[PDB]
Amino acid sequence: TAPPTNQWYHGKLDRTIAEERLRQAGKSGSYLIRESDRRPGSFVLSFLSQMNVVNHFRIIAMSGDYYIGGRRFSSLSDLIGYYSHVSSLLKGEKLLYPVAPPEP
Amino acid sequence: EEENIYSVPHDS
Repeated sequence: TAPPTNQWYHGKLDRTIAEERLRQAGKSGSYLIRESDRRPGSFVLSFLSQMNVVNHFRIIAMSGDYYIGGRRFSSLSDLIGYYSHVSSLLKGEKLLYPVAPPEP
Repeated sequence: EEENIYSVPHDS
């Protein structure tokens, strides 16, 4: 289980706007996924931590799968599910609140 | 331009 793509995918988005969108949300645990403008075709999980620091994690898409760290997921839904319910993304912190783009 | 720095999850 994970929210639908329209609820958290922003397309190609630079880090500055990504952080602004998360700080407009303003809640620790807010997250989004974006295509990197600097490394096109690869993705980024952007996450607002309990310390009001946005953390950015690369997600590499290969063969219709997604890799973050050394971990393989078959869908972004499965990746979000894993870091929402199964494993901490940061020490003591999981994905909580999907942030949707102001435009779909 | 200098690239931004990315993090790795706690479990990796």
